[PDB]
Amino acid sequence: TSQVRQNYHQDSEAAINRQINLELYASYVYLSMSYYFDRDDVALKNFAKYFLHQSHEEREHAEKLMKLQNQRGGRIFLQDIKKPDCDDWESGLNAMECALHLEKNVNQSLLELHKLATDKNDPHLCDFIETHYLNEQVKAIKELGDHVTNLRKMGAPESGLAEYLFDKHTLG
Amino acid sequence: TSQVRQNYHQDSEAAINRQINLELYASYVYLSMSYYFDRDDVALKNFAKYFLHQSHEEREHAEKLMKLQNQRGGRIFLQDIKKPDCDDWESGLNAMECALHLEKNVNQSLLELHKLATDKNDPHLCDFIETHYLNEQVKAIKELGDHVTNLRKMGAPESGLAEYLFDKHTLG
Amino acid sequence: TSQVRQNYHQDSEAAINRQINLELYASYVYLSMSYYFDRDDVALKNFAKYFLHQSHEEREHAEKLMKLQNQRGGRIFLQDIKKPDCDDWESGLNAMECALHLEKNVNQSLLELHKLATDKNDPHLCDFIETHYLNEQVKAIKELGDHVTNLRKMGAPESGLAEYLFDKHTLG
Amino acid sequence: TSQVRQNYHQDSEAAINRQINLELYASYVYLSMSYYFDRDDVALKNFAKYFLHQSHEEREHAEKLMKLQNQRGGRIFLQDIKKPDCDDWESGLNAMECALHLEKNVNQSLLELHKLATDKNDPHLCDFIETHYLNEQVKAIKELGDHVTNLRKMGAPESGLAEYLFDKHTLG
Amino acid sequence: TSQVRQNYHQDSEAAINRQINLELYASYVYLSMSYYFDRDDVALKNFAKYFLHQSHEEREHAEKLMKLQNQRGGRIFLQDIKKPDCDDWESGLNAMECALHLEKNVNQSLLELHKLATDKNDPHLCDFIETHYLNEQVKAIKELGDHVTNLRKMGAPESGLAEYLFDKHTLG
Amino acid sequence: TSQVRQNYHQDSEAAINRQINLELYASYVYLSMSYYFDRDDVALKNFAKYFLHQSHEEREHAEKLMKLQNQRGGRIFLQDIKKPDCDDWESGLNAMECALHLEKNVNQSLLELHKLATDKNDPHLCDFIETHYLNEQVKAIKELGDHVTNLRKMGAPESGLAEYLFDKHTLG
Repeated sequence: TSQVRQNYHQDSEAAINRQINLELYASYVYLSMSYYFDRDDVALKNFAKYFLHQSHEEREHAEKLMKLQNQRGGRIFLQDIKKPDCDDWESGLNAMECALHLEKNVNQSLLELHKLATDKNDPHLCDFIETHYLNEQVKAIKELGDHVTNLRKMGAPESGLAEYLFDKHTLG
Repeated sequence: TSQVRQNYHQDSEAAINRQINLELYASYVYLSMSYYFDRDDVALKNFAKYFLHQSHEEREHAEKLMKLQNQRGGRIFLQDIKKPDCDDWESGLNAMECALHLEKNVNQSLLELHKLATDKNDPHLCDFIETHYLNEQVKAIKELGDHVTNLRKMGAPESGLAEYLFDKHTLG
Repeated sequence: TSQVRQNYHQDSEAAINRQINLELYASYVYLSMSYYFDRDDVALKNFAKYFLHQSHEEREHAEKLMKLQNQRGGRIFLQDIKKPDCDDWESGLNAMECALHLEKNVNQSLLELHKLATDKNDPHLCDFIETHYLNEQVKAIKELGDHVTNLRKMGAPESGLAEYLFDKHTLG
Repeated sequence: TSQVRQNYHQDSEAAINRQINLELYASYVYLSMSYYFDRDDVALKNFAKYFLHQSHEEREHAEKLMKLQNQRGGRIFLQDIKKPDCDDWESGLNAMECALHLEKNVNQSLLELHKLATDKNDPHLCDFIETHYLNEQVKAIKELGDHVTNLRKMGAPESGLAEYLFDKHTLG
Repeated sequence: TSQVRQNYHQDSEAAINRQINLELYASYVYLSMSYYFDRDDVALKNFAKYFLHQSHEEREHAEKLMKLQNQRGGRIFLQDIKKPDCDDWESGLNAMECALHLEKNVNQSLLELHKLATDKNDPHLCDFIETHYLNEQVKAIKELGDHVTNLRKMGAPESGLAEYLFDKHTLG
Repeated sequence: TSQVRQNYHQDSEAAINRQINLELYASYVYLSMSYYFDRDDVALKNFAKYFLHQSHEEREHAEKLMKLQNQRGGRIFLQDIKKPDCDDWESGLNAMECALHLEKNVNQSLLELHKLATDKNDPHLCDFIETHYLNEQVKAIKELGDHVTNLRKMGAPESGLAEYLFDKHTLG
């Protein structure tokens, strides 16, 4: 019934609201990770800075989908942001692996959303997803895979020197 | 028979020529609207400035399509630019509503053009439409819907104060 | 019935509307010419730039007459902009000759308009036509005649080298 | 068992975690409000900007309490962020009144937290709450009360002109 | 088996490796052309500069596809770069025509690659091809067609003055 | 039969063409190495940057010999650029050792070329090889030997920390 709505299916609107909830959840997971590494018994400041920056980026992604929802005449329906799976992320390597798993989950959701927008013949939504989300997801997954590989090769879970030097040289 | 033509169907060429005429028509409609608000008995200078700017933008859109037609080896066939439906646009609110209706007409034509380019397997034409036209149309429709909503809430057709203050504060 | 209208005859108003239509037609003809020289099988970029600049100038001329029509309390009545006579302008020399013919048509219409404004004793309209249109028309006709002479002396229709070097040295 | 923990009671730690959840909830409520006013049928851009700025401020407040929790050797335990009470905030005045109610809820929670820290003889926590939260809350409550008063005096729920001019002059 | 691979079919990976080989081949063809025009018995310095610039561009295109292959978790498999078809390119016009034929070959390969990525439902690969390759190919084909048209109209193969002046004025 | 050719034997011309092919091959080997270290399961960015820089340098060396071939009136005859020996370079140390072996191969070819130019009494070709290639080769071999020594002393193939810190401190 919106005066600006055109070629915007209800299923696309619902999937955009689900993706908003997902992006907000990812922001909250990265916030949890960031303040894990700020703990006195962990104390990796550049890990904390990295994951805080990621949480702010995911908040920006969610706000951009909300802006899209209003642009197409859809209506934003927000849900509870579930707490993350862990309070103790146990190491820098484990947190990078969980971040990698999370970003691949987000990517898969975006590919489902693009498939839906293609099936409903919504070229503006397809192009929005392609230009603003898919390449950013691919780049994030590649960066996290690079970090996981470098931590593993340096012997990260056993050797705290590996996590320390990675914090200094890569994330610093 | 053009030496540069590749993967460019005749139906796509004809639809691009129709879209060129459509964009030129929209430019002429906005020119009419702009000099309606320049009338002494109407006298809304920022409405006039807004619609003149829109007229020039639509001319740029048409020239971009013509450029595309030459880039793909198609041949531009121009038609008469029909005169707009009204000479008297009757109010700022009415003109914004007519502009909204016009932009949704333009958007529907572009979505038909994208569906045609998808059916003819022309990825360059699809990406051209997505990157240069679709988002711009969505943004224009959202802006015009915002203006119509603000004018209606201010009591625009009865109260000339509403049109005056909208001219000053939003369009100024 | 306009509160601003003074010494402005109805025949002058109708002739101004006809001149607006004619300036818009000239702008559309120059747009056609400009994208003719942008074609891959023609490819004279500075001819295209020259005629695009002329189309924008003619649009400015039309908008200035519309501004005059509102200044004097007349009412703008727009008509269809007819398509130009040709889609294929066949050469740079032929397009310059057609442009020359067009500008002399525009000039003759303006001289008819000045004769009408003189007969109706409208000194403001006479001075408007003299200051903004007549000297610009004679300068345009002189420039186009210069271009036609230079192309003909260079052997333009047979020798493509003439059109090429004119594109580079005069229009570039 | 933290090596940094000194004079930091478990009840204070639990109340800090509750306050973190409450600040995150407030950020999510303001995000909801901000994109309500971004809707095409509402379209108050400066209301949207104001509430988005408030959401970012509440996120900063939550991150500062998380930083405090790590500074004192407490452990952050995050909970679900509940969805806000409304999706449709119905007007600028209603949203300001709900924001006022929310900020007074946040202030009451902070006063309970200060009473707890006073009863547990934790001067650092008391001073943290006083310097970073209490003045900011009373300034926020005073500003929102000012906005509510100005909207009501302008006749906000009936007259959309009041909301429009408040959006322009106070929030703009 | 790559930790970053998601929605990336093996056939897409193989087609990306074929496209890498083809871009490297095109770079080598343009290198051959560039040093043809550097010969003492040909001596067209701006033709040489133009084709050397094209060879460096094609090298950049190949490196960007290799980057893409690593980003998606595919594995680069390089092949022999075949020698170009000619050592003697015989004229500036013939070299421009061969360059045009080459770019249309590259464009057809990219359209096959986009059709494959569309059939395998890989939106990131489709968007990568659209944003980085298709419009660049269309622009290159249009530019080369323009050059071929201008050389032919100037009488290029018989008249060396045509090639000389084109070298100076268009490519210089 | 070239008007420029003087004191330039056919055997020297053939050996210059062989050296061009060898420099292009070396550029392609370094390109392969560079995008090996860009892989997600390798992820040594400064190794990738180093070998990409080397590939561009070898391309410059090849273009300089092509320029020499045209300067002396010889004629460039290009051959296929063979694919490198490996797709998987297995470690930073192994890639540095292969690069060292490659540069010593290139150096031996250049010494054969200088011996040929000395035997044919071509002082310009001898001086060209001495000034532009021989000192650059011995500097490259010395640098690669330094890198291999430093990697071996740090325990490179077993310890990934060695490769990581070398990537950061020496190549970064």
